[PDB]
Amino acid sequence: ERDGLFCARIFGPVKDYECLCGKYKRLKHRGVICEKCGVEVTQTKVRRER
Amino acid sequence: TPEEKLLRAIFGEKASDVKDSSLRVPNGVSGTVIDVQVFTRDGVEKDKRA
Amino acid sequence: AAAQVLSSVESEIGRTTDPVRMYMREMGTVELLTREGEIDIAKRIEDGINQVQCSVAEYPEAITYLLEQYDRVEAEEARLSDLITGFVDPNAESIDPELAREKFAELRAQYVVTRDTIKAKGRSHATAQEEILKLSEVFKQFRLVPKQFDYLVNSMRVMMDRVRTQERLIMKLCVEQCKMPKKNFITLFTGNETSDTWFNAAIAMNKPWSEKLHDVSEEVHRALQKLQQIEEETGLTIEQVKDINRRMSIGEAKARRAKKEMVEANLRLVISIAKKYTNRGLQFLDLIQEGNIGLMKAVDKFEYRRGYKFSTYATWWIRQAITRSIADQARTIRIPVHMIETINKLNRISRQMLQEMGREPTPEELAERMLMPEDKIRKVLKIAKEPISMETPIGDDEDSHLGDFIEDTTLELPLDSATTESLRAATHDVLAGLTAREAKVLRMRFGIDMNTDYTLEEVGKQFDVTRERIRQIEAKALRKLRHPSRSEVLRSFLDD
Repeated sequence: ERDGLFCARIFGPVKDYECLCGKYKRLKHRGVICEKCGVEVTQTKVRRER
Repeated sequence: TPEEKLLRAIFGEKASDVKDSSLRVPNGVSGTVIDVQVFTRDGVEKDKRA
Repeated sequence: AAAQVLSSVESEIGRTTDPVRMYMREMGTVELLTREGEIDIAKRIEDGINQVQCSVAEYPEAITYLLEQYDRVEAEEARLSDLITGFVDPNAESIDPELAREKFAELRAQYVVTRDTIKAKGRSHATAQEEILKLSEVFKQFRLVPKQFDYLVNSMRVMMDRVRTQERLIMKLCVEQCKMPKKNFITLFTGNETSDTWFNAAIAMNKPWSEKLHDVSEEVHRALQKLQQIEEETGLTIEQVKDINRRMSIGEAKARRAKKEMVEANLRLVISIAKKYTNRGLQFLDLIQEGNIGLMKAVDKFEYRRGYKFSTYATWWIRQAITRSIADQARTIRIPVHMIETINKLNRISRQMLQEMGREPTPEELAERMLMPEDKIRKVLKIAKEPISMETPIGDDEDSHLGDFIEDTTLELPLDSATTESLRAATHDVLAGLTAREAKVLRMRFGIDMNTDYTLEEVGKQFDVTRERIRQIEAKALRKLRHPSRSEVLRSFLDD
């Protein structure tokens, strides 16, 4: 869920360089902020510290 | 990574969507197979094995 | 009147923190009401609702806002939406536009014959007062569905909050600056209501405490300009609006104390119907709270002319509340209500089939009976499963618990990272061994040592206009890299 306890917008991305939307793959997209789910494309192991 | 994609472009292996998830023994203690028992499904065809 | 028993109870209680005993010791004060005793409570609810509706009907611009909303819903030539269903639907002591015309023509006629006679001989003339009372008796015939009715009540609430906010701002600024007593303030605020003649009278009275007034007058007779704007937009006096608001407060307070007396005498029906619905789905205090919310929602829509008892009508609402509470979360995951309904239906059919036949509920007979496809039955039987907790004591000792046998697959192997670090240096040595411009093309083509991978048009805009020569360079690079002597160290990396 977007506003959830296991969310990807606030509580860290579940995968590296990938949105909750499932659209912002294909790594060429760098540093952009999504308009549907709003997940910043960062590296892994950030989910444990947010 | 783009290095492995460059290797795929040079050598030319398609690498289709079939994973190698066969049953392997981790640090396999060798020996002799006694008997193979296979369960079947009421809806799925048994397909020649049992 | 019952605290003397509760004091002797709490003298025995050794500080019990459990809210169940606490709840059923605070709710036991009010005894059971009689059968015909709530008829007078319902009549007080009737009197309060009628007083609030008379306070709305005495407000003259409610018809103006209603005609404005009716013009906005009538404007774009074709509407049969859900907003039209929120309108009147008049009750007696399926909506067509022909009856709307037939019942709104005389309403528009009374509006245009009432608006033109406002300036005739006075603001509160007796013939004009009879015309306002006649327009109010016409307006009380058509009563709204409470959605748009509560919308207009909220609009009147916002207008009242604006008027009382301006009046409170004036009063608090006067008390903060000049410190005026209420005896010299309330009389002038009741009497004058129009101009600054009370201000000139306060100047004409000597009153040496009022000498700190000239540096604040530029806000004093600026805050009254907003009241002049309100009187220009409305055309009403302050005292009549205060009387209407006081009658509306009384009509809300009577129904409020009636709801208090209803809930304090019917918490025990809620707990009696709620203690039989405690089948271990969730902790029952939330069920008690949801039953109280369902009691409130059943009291808010209770009728008197039916003649039946309130418990039969409230039972369906409180069972709906308990049903949506037990189907709201019900797990650690989110499952919709219709899925819970289908799972309960399949469980009852499987239980009846195991009772009749005597063996396991095979889903083929369920698919033949309920005419459902078999894969849908497999999907419903596969999704419905409760998750397992994170402790799960397996052995007898306190050593075997979880945090074991479960691994995380995100952390990958160090050997793969070592082969990646060797492959990086290998491709760096391959690109260094070739031509430097070939190395720059192979780096900026597929994204090696760059952030983004440039397309063919972007490489054409950067390096050179000819794009077929770039493909010839790529083909020559592939022909030079198919040689095994330059890729013998890369043939071992082919299996990965």
